[PDB]
Amino acid sequence: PVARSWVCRKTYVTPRRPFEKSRLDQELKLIGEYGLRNKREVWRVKFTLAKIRKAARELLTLDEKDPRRLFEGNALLRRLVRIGVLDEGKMKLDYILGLKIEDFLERRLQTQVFKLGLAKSIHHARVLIRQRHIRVRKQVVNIPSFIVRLDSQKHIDFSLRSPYGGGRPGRVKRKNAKKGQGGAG
Amino acid sequence: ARGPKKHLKRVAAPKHWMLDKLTSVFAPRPSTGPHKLRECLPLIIFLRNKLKYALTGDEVKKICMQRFIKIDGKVRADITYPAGFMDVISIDKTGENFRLIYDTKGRFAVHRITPEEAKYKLCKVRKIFVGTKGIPHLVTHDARTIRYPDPLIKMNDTIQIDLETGKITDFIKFDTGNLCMVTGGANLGRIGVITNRERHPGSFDVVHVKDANGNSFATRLSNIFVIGKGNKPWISLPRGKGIRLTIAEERDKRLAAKQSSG
Amino acid sequence: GSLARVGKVRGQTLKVAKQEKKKKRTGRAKRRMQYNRRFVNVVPTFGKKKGPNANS
Amino acid sequence: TVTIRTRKFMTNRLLQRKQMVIDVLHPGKATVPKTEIREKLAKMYKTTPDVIFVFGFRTHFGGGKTTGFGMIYDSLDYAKKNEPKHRLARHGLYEKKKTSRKQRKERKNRMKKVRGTAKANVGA
Amino acid sequence: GKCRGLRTARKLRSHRRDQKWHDKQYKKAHLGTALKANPFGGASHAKGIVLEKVGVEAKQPNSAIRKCVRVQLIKNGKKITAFVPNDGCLNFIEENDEVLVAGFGRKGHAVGDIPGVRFKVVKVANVSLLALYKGKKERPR
RNA sequence: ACGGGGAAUCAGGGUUCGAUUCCGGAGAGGGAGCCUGAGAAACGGCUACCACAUCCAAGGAAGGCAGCAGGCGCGCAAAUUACCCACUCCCGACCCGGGGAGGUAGUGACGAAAAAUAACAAUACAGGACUCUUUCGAGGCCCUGUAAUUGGAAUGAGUCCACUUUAAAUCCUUUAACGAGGAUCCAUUGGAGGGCAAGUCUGGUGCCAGCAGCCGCGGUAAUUCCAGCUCCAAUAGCGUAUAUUAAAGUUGCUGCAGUUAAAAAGCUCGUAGUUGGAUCUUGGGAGCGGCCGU
Repeated sequence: PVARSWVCRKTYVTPRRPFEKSRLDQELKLIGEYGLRNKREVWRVKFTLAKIRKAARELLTLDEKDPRRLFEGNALLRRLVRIGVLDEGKMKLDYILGLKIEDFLERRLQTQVFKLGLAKSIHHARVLIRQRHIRVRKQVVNIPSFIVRLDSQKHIDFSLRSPYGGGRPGRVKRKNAKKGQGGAG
Repeated sequence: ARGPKKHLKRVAAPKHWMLDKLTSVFAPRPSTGPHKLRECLPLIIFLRNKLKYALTGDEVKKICMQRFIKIDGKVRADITYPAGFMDVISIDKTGENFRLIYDTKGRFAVHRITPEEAKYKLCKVRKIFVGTKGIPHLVTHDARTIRYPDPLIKMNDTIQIDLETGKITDFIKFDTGNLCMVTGGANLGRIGVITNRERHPGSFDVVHVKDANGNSFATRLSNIFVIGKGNKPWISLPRGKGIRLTIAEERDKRLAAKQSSG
Repeated sequence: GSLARVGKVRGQTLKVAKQEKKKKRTGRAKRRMQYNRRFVNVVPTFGKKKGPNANS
Repeated sequence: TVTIRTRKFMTNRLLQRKQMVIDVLHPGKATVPKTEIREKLAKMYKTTPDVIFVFGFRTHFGGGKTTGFGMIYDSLDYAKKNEPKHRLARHGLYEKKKTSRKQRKERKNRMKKVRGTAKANVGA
Repeated sequence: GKCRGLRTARKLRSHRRDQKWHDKQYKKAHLGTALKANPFGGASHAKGIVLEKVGVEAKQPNSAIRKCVRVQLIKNGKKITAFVPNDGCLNFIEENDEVLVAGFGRKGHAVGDIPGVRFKVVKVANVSLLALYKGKKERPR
């Protein structure tokens, strides 16, 4: 006996066919479009949807005005509407099924850095997060898979311990100050 | 085991203590006493998990050993004393008194009471015994043995004991229309009038209890604790008044306490 | 059996020294260039699509 | 440029303390030491630094904020009577024994061999 | 099924149970005659002592000598032909060596050319036969 | 074959696993018998016999790791003779003592989550929108791609003052000062005939050596070997062996077959088993939202 959890799950499912020419086609485009690193980065969003989507499939088959279906209905909508995917006026648990993987990758903070103009490319936007240059409500986010919320969308700006914001210069420019006056006298 | 159990595992510990998962292997096993292992709450949990006067296990020891804690009027220095239902915990130095009534969900409601209300409590009688010289006896839910009771007190009733003397003052006889705290099963912590006493020879009598909102349910006769005559209680109820709003209704009144609060 | 010429060809194949190779990009950078090679570079060419290792 | 904002305040009149969760704002510098903490609490809640036990900090990711627990006592006698002997020992006013449990365990079992007063005439 | 009646659970179950033995993959697994005959005794891998080096003739369509090793297991004392994989790997295997021996792939059926050679050599004296091939280790003598 | 809670796979059914931290049971080398006690047929209690083995001055004495460490053996197969009662709790005559229970480190690619290995410029230069020009070409408002061409921005891995952490530390976090151009601080592992994403490329071998799960390849132009280059796939992982699940509507309850592919007893009787015809309460009343629903 030990005071431990052991509770863990896989967040991705591997594709049944390892070399579908038409699957490699799409999944490699979704990497280049939203600046991902591997297929695992794609597959886990495919699985988070297929979870969300599977819950909605089950509620649609329940009786109309079931207390579970009504309560669990609004939560699954509010969960999607908060993260800014499904519309605030089209919050109906049928429209959850009519929903795709690009609707989530748009709410990935890597893309939301790039689509706010404080990066130049999506592959640069990942550098600006992984090298802790940004923050969400004065909280430095190091991780580009930070699925941004709707009210928490307009608080994404640079860090205050970074030169790209209102902060001190890094290492390369601070070795130029050693050589700038070092060679002069 | 080949003898009695002295350890309780944190996982096998009952849910309504709401002890977390990750702090330790063991839970505080209640010492034997007036209340059942599951249906009680140890002093240690009331003194650092519910009220947070202590932080660690030694801190709970270094509070109760000064005799500051006074469970129903008679001081216990036992950190694993089973402080169960209706028990009147009296912290005299901070000047706070607590009756242990159930919340409408599993847990015990941390309910503050007036020091006048901390003088008496309510006890459900469990059986009538006749003693060794025709002396009649009561036994209560909290093991209190009272003798020479009122002859109109039967063995599903409740009695109003006094902490100073340990003697009955008034009682609520089990009739229809009288209030009822449900002290067990899925309906743990409901309040409402008794509308049908349904008799089953051999098996257990089910009793239908109607809530203030007409939210009618049923419970076995074992899990009934009559707290008043008609729609008027003899005690101080916890906030919400044991009415049990549903998860659809609990969400609307949680969010309006964030919306209108900000 | 004739266990004499065991490991004949691997033994006698004329060894070519492995060429000096500029170190490859790894992670997203390998995967980024792989996106640019397939979906932005080439025009829709007349005939059937030539493979990644198309040599003739 | 350190600012201490205490939070989740509580009074144990049954342990003789004012216990709270200290939430420190120290933007653009290292985790502030316990010595700098207590001296700000000393001229915030109006107490001598003798009776303040600050401990168990957790620095937020980002690096301008720490939230730990602190407890401020009525007296130094009360500070020692109802306290873990490790949190006392940080200020040097509890000096624990120096020999390990492995030393004591063999010494317990070596004493257990001998019957009578002449237990102590065997080990050391 | 055939008998559909609402009170026909014991026949449908007992029929399915009786007729399951006529399956090959079942009766092989659920009578222990396969496991008693399996030289590994249900183990994935097994260690054994090399005692000679056999040059196995391949099947008629493919005429070539498959250089295998007769291995005797540490646990059973049962004798086994184990296919030494690769071009020249047999050269790294000498008589009286604790070689780790695995199956070939088809779960106890002879694979491709090699007749009745169900096993292959994986390691030689706690050193992988892949590492000896690549030249990332040498045979400790 | 300890049972169960559960676990894996999973359309709907299922199939398989569950020694394993929670619950219950059992046992302490094999049996057996007892003492004390509220509670034991107790084994960190005892007494016997058996197996095993210990010290012996040879008379005797002593033992029980399926506790935590560790060793040997067995093997395809599994960690330190570390620190500590501070936490969780338990026991005691007890606020004080004790706890290899437990906790904390070590070992750990069993596994699960996050997630580096660059980024953005400049120019060569190669495309595409586009005014133009038949084309060739230039403008370039939009940028689009990649070079041992150059450029200045970056932050991390690591060395590591000090705090924080904690029983004491470690690690994380925090922070100084350092710390990246072939940013040599260099990502593997399997493959490239088909199934199955990827070379009719060179050089060697000549049914040899080897490959190859399967089909096949190798007989001197080898898309299959052995290598070089290029390329593909997954990626801090990837291959292999074996058990198992889906695939398997190839166990068929859902849902398979039985003329000829495997398969209807030679035939009839017959008891369990399974399965069994139709038939017995409907017609109105009386209010309800706009002949109609309640």
